Amino acid sequence: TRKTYTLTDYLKNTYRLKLYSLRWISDHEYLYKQENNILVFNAEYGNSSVFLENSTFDEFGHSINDYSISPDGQFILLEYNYVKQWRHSYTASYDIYDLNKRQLITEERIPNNTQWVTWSPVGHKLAYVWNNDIYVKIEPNLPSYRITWTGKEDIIYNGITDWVYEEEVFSAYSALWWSPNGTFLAYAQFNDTEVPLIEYSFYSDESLQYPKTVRVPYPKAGAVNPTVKFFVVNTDSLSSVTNATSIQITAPASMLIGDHYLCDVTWATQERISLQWLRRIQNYSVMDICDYDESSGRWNCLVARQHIEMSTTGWVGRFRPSEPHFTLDGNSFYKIISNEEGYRHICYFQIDKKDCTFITKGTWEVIGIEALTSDYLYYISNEYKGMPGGRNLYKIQLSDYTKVTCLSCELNPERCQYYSVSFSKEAKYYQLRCSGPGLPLYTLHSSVNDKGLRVLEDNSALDKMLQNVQMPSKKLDFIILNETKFWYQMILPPHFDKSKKYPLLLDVYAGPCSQKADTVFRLNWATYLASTENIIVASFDGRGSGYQGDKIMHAINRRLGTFEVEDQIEAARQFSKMGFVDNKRIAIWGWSYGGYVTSMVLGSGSGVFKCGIAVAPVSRWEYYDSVYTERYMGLPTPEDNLDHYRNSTVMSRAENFKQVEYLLIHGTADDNVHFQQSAQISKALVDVGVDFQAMWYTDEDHGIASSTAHQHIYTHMSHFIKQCFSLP
Amino acid sequence: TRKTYTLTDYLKNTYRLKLYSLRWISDHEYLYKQENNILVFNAEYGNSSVFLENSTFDEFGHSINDYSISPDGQFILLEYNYVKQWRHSYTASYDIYDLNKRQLITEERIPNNTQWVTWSPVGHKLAYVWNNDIYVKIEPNLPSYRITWTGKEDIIYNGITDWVYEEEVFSAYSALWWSPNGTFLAYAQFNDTEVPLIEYSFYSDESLQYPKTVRVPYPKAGAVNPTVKFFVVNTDSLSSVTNATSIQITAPASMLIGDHYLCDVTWATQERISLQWLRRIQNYSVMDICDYDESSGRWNCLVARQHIEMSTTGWVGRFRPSEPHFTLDGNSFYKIISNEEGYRHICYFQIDKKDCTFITKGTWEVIGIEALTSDYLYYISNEYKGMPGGRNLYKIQLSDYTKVTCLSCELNPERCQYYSVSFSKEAKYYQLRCSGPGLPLYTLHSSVNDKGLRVLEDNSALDKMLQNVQMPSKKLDFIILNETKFWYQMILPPHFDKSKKYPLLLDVYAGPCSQKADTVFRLNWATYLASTENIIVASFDGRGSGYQGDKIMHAINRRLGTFEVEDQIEAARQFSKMGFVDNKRIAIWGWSYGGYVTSMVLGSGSGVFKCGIAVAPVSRWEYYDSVYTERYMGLPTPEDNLDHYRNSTVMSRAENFKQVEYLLIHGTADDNVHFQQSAQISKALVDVGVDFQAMWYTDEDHGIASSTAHQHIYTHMSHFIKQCFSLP
Ligand SMILES: *[C@@H]1O[C@H](CO)[C@@H](O[C@@H]2O[C@H](CO)[C@@H](O)[C@H](O)[C@H]2NC(C)=O)[C@H](O)[C@H]1NC(C)=O
Ligand SMILES: *[C@@H]1O[C@H](CO)[C@@H](O[C@@H]2O[C@H](CO)[C@@H](O)[C@H](O)[C@H]2NC(C)=O)[C@H](O)[C@H]1NC(C)=O
Ligand SMILES: *[C@@H]1O[C@H](CO)[C@@H](O[C@@H]2O[C@H](CO)[C@@H](O)[C@H](O)[C@H]2NC(C)=O)[C@H](O)[C@H]1NC(C)=O
Ligand SMILES: *[C@@H]1O[C@H](CO)[C@@H](O[C@@H]2O[C@H](CO)[C@@H](O)[C@H](O)[C@H]2NC(C)=O)[C@H](O)[C@H]1NC(C)=O
Ligand SMILES: *[C@@H]1O[C@H](CO)[C@@H](O[C@@H]2O[C@H](CO)[C@@H](O)[C@H](O)[C@H]2NC(C)=O)[C@H](O)[C@H]1NC(C)=O
Ligand SMILES: *[C@@H]1O[C@H](CO)[C@@H](O[C@@H]2O[C@H](CO)[C@@H](O)[C@H](O)[C@H]2NC(C)=O)[C@H](O)[C@H]1NC(C)=O
Ligand SMILES: *[C@@H]1O[C@H](CO)[C@@H](O[C@@H]2O[C@H](CO)[C@@H](O)[C@H](O)[C@H]2NC(C)=O)[C@H](O)[C@H]1NC(C)=O
Ligand SMILES: *[C@@H]1O[C@H](CO)[C@@H](O[C@@H]2O[C@H](CO)[C@@H](O)[C@H](O)[C@H]2NC(C)=O)[C@H](O)[C@H]1NC(C)=O
Ligand SMILES: *[C@@H]1O[C@H](CO)[C@@H](O[C@@H]2O[C@H](CO)[C@@H](O)[C@H](O)[C@H]2NC(C)=O)[C@H](O)[C@H]1NC(C)=O
Ligand SMILES: *[C@H](N)[C@@H]1C[C@@H]2C[C@@H]2N1C(=O)[C@@H](N)[C@@]12C[C@@H]3C[C@@](O)(C[C@@](O)(C3)C1)C2
Ligand SMILES: *[C@H](N)[C@@H]1C[C@@H]2C[C@@H]2N1C(=O)[C@@H](N)[C@@]12C[C@@H]3C[C@@](O)(C[C@@](O)(C3)C1)C2
Ligand SMILES: *[C@@H]1O[C@H](CO)[C@@H](O)[C@H](O)[C@H]1NC(C)=O
Ligand SMILES: *[C@@H]1O[C@H](CO)[C@@H](O)[C@H](O)[C@H]1NC(C)=O
Ligand SMILES: *[C@@H]1O[C@H](CO)[C@@H](O)[C@H](O)[C@H]1NC(C)=O
Repeated sequence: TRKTYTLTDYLKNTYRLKLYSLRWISDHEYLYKQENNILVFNAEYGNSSVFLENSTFDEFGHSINDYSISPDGQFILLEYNYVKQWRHSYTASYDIYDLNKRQLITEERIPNNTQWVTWSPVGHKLAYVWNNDIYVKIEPNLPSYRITWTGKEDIIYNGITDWVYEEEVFSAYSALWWSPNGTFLAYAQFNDTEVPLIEYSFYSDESLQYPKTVRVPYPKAGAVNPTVKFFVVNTDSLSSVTNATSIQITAPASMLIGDHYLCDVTWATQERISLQWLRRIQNYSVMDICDYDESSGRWNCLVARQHIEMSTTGWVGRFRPSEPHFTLDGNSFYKIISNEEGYRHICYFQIDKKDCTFITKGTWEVIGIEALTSDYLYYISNEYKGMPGGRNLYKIQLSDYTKVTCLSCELNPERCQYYSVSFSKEAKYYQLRCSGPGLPLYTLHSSVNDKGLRVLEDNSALDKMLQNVQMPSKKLDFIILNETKFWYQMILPPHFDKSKKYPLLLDVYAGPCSQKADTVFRLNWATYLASTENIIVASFDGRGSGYQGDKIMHAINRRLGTFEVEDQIEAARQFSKMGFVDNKRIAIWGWSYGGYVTSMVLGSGSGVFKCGIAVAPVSRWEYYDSVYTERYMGLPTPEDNLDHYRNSTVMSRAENFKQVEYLLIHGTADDNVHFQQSAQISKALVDVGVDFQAMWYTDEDHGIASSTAHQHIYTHMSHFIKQCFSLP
Repeated sequence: TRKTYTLTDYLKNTYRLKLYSLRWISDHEYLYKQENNILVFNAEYGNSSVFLENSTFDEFGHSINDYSISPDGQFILLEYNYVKQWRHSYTASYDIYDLNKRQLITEERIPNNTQWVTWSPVGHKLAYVWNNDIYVKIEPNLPSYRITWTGKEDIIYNGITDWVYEEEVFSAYSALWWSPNGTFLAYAQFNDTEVPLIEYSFYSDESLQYPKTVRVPYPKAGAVNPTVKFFVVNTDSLSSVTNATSIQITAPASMLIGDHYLCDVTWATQERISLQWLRRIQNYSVMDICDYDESSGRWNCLVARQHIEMSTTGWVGRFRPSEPHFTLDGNSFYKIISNEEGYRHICYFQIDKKDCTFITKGTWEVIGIEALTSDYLYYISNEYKGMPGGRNLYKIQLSDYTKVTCLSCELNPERCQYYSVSFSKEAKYYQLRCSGPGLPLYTLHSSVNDKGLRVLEDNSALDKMLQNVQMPSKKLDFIILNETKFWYQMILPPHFDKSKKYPLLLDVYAGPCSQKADTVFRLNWATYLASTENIIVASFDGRGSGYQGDKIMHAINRRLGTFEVEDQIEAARQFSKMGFVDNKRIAIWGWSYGGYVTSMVLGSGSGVFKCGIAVAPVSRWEYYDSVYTERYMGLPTPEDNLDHYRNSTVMSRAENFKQVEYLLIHGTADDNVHFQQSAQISKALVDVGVDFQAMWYTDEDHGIASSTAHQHIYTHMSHFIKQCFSLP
């Protein structure tokens, strides 16, 4: 008999997806790690040599976390003693190894506890951040030049982000931007002097007698934000002057009038940089285009080259204003912007004309611009078959916009409906990554005629293993509400029979611009629930969801905790109408925004749901950070949106939890959604005499992702769902 | 058929015990609050007058928390704006009402946020502590004299205790001691400069955007302790123009050689004070007897008058060295000390003689000396019927030790086996307070011929109510281990039938010198479990337990988490073989030390217990405070007892929790047993893959005693026990 996909299968990673992670080092070659050996592959023919033997660093004395090779191929940066900070940030030690002379460098080493390091884009200059200040090495073995002196722990950040810029603005820790040939180093400086601190206990190993208090500058909604400045230094002057001058580029007057953010930095040429700025009220953004002036040594941004983007129905961009892609000469650029119908499409700008030309259109959206050549622009969209949850690679002829070719749509239509892409240095080659609905498939292509050169990884090994398992199926479809299609997916038990009635778990996220119905193949907890426990696991993308235009996405503007919550309840009613759901056994669960929505649904008094699980939920918008929260909610003041901030809390719905079984879970060291949020939910439930189940996870963060904690939480949740559904 | 005692009855206080709380104001009269009116009673005849009408302060404008009348009856201190701190400490505002004028005092008022206030023992002087400094008022409407100028929040404490002296040494916030006629004010000063802080989050009301971090100087085991100094000031020679001179009494040389504590302060005469000092290794203590020298102005403690008290088998005293009771002339004293066999009895000392004479003896213990006259010493003991869990009042004739009279034993032997007492100022009269096994009974007596004057409160109203309820019964008996009897009690369901098999819950505390098997009448959770759920609730006093001599009490010296744990298991094993216990349904629960023992038992692998609940448990002795932990454990150093500190943790037993159902509960704002302790238990269980149930209580402290939290925790625990025992 074929076994099912069990909880242990999921928790012990018995059935692993194979990857093919490569790193392009040129237009024709990439690096790849095969059994600890770093190999160089030739793209055209597929042959390889050993770049770095696995035995090279056997006597190093430290486990190597990662490597980074200089762009000129002369040096390799070895990263070790990795200590994670937030989602992207960490500290590490670094050694540099000379490849041409086969030697480690012991002279003038990068310090321990270095926060960030990057090679220049050409050659082998290094910039790094240490104790919140920027340093530059022209040569790996020579003394560093200090660039900034103002760095101060938790206060002034030079060339790295503070908590909120890392998580909500840049999705990155770095704040250093080398010019294309490495002459200039641009950087941001953040000042968190008056930003309040979130404080929480960290217990550590049992040996630690007194708990540590972690203290992090973190602006909650409406609080004092960090301020920002932007600078550019000429690194070629460093060896000639004792102290090189950092030249400030100031934000536009339209930004300086109040609170604002720096939201994009993009080099256009050797001597031209674009900066995007965003008002704290995030429906107005300004792009400056700034040129170096040789005679004055200053950077000037002509107003004739300033571009404004605003939104009358919501915020700017999906999560921020989109990034520009400059043509080689730097005199024009392409950018995804919302069109007059509210659909995100590629627009083409000359740097000194304010009106752009849309080069794509239709009732679907461009997801990202991936590459730009003299002849073609390459982009990912969900055009194909009008499925907003699919992703394909297209190219558009720059001399004739009517000529658009899909490069991935027909490669394997049944197996592959969701693609991402990685182009070589000048887009001569590309790797396609298919992630579903079948098993992941990695292929390599040449851009001249888009020929498929070879299959890199086809997951044949996993395919063989899964033959002996009763795997669930997946249905992706839509329901029509008020003349609008809303997409859903169901993970269906093996041998699914529509004449029978199944328990159902609604797996919710539902944050603005999110998508939970797609064509991606996943091996996760839902796979187990469907395969082993015969539970249907459903998800629904309602109002506020992404990739379907602004009419849908902006529906929850200034009104979080309303329509997107109502639409999950309605989805459950619609699934019941399909005839194969046991209406006595409907449950709901989610994590973060999904935890908030789960809790709001459970507190609604709808009577639809028997039970639910909230993991690390938001409970009150005033407890979450300014950049994310205010994007959708504006400010929590009587003059703006305080009334809605106050009636969209989980705590106000406490009395209605009397009608449901609730399990509330939170990691105690969650720096993102603070434990505070669940502590206030539990207190409110206690105050009204509602019984519920709880679990804290000591020292876990938002991911609850340590190997043991991951296994424990899914085990605890599994018992709860099974009890709720009367399943042995 | 009649109702049972329900969970709601317990939680809503449906059946209330009546009290009779009086305060003696002389040898002949006492005060008593009846219907908010304060009445004065004549002891001899029982007639009364209204002292203060309940309407006097109708226009006061504040809710009055408490009152304190001056010893001369001329003033009343009114306490309001009460804000709780720790177990005993709080701050408050104070007004003073002048009874001669019938007016509130409007000048030179006691400051807001006052930490402690006390009248002199005679007359109407006041001493108070505000912002950690001591002040004295000679008359209530006159300006205060500032005694100390060194007070500093969290650092220097004058006349009040720090966290650990409050909880573990004096069981009080005050560290001020007036001489008998009010001439001198003695005080301690605590210095916490190098004591590390426990830090934990406090979430407050939902309106608070950022959690607050609470920081308390708290020495965990082996950490830097507070240091102490002792001073005496003459309040009769205070000046408006000169700062007050405090005279220091330094600790003896035998104490100064290392870390030590001040553990007792007792005035002997108007010009003689006794102090007891205790080494940090608490098996050695010294009493100094210090006389005022009217010509030098010093306090001199003659070496010839020092008294050493040491223990070879354990620590000194039950929880600290006992208080002396000085004779009229202050030249001799009576004190409870452990005799040669290890039983605590009254010893009679001359102040300048090394050897004392035991005036009581036997294999039972004196609980406390309650009053001393020239003729008689009055004491409470468990002599009667050799029952260590009973308490009676005795007097011994000081001129003839063969003449011992039990004053309470025969008053009402079926109803009353556990007494406490309150004597009038010079012991002309005493109130007896019986607390079981029947309903509490309060009576008044005269000392001259031990006449029973009147019944003050007999709880006949509650008796009438309980006749309509199926109440449980209580069995008190013993089992014999190694020729030693160990006492247990069982709360037995109504209509108990020994041919039937009942589930059993073992209610455990089992801390050193504790007693859980006694003759006290209680209305509590156990009452409900037995009455309504038909569960037997048993408790057992094994090794380490109190009031039965040092052989038993000192058995766990340097070895907490050994014999007292093993003895609970052995007890339950014996119970499980009794023909009326279902061996498949035995549970265990406890709070604090009881949570520790519950957890240690559940991690023992004994297999005896199906499930258990630990509330606010200790998990590792290095996490608890120095004064308590080291008394039993010594220091956590390789040279002392580190190995046993490391072997006695809950965390080390995590693997054994695989075969039990465990529920772990802790208040997040517990300043006593820190949330840290349970956070470490949960992390250990997660690390070995053990599933368990958890509940945190936001902003609750060690008591989990807010109205709503109290109701919630017992509701949660009730569901858990009922599910464990398969009860509907
Ligand atoms: C990073 O830290 C390591 C380990 O502390 C440093 O290596 C040595 O550490 C030992 C003590 O363990 C000391 O004797 C020296 O300070 C170090 N000696 C040498 C030869 O390195 C190391 O120095 C640190 N790295 C940098 C770049 O400062
Ligand atoms: C970062 O911002 C702070 C202001 O929030 C600046 O620090 C000072 O702030 C104090 C009080 O907030 C003022 O008295 C000063 O005028 C500010 N300036 C200085 C020089 O102390 C601070 O200067 C900023 N730091 C940097 C590096 O820009
Ligand atoms: C990197 O780019 C910079 C900026 O364009 C180049 O430096 C300039 O070169 C031009 C012409 O070669 C000179 O007129 C200027 O004096 C230079 N300006 C500055 C600020 O340096 C530089 O040539 C490039 N570097 C390399 C290695 O090609
Ligand atoms: C950006 O959003 C703000 C806040 O909604 C808009 O502010 C206007 O001013 C106040 C509220 O701040 C109201 O009296 C107006 O009705 C708001 N206008 C609206 C809601 O349309 C501001 O108009 C927005 N900017 C853009 C370009 O749409
Ligand atoms: C209890 O009763 C006695 C009277 O028997 C009270 O003593 C009397 O007090 C009143 C006024 O205070 C005087 O007029 C009498 O002269 C007193 N008589 C005696 C014999 O002393 C006593 O005050 C009462 N006590 C209380 C508390 O009400
Ligand atoms: C205790 O605090 C109260 C309130 O702050 C003080 O109240 C006084 O009366 C009003 C408000 O009730 C204030 O405007 C005055 O400043 C206060 N002063 C006086 C002289 O009454 C009160 O005084 C404080 N008590 C003490 C003893 O400091
Ligand atoms: C309270 O205790 C501290 C010691 O913990 C005393 O302060 C000094 O402590 C430092 C080390 O922390 C030593 O260098 C000094 O010798 C100590 N005292 C002096 C006077 O130098 C502090 O003085 C004490 N305060 C009081 C009021 O007793
Ligand atoms: C309270 O006790 C004190 C201390 O014994 C008494 O004051 C002493 O007694 C006499 C007063 O006549 C003097 O010789 C001493 O100088 C006093 N000592 C001090 C330290 O002041 C006082 O008399 C007692 N009070 C009463 C009312 O008897
Ligand atoms: C009080 O207890 C301490 C420690 O338990 C005893 O100290 C002795 O001396 C040193 C210092 O710790 C140790 O090496 C010895 O082993 C201790 N002797 C023992 C445990 O017998 C001290 O003896 C005890 N005091 C009394 C009166 O028994
Ligand atoms: C939960 N995911 C958390 C609470 C609310 C929704 C916001 N949360 C975040 O962590 C945000 N920092 C991000 C920001 C973007 C968009 C997200 O939907 C997903 C994310 O990875 C990137 C994290 C919410
Ligand atoms: C729990 N009860 C806690 C942990 C360990 C046993 C000690 N605990 C205390 O709170 C102590 N501070 C006290 C000290 C004495 C004796 C006790 O048994 C009871 C108490 O009220 C007085 C508190 C333990
Ligand atoms: C691949 O093969 C070509 C010859 O066919 C050779 O020139 C090249 O060096 C090889 N590349 C690698 C990375 O082995
Ligand atoms: C370098 O110059 C900057 C800007 O004037 C100044 O703040 C800093 O102190 C200087 N550093 C040194 C070492 O002179
Ligand atoms: C009393 O002592 C304090 C603190 O040293 C000082 O500020 C004050 O002036 C002193 N008063 C007199 C009268 O000396």
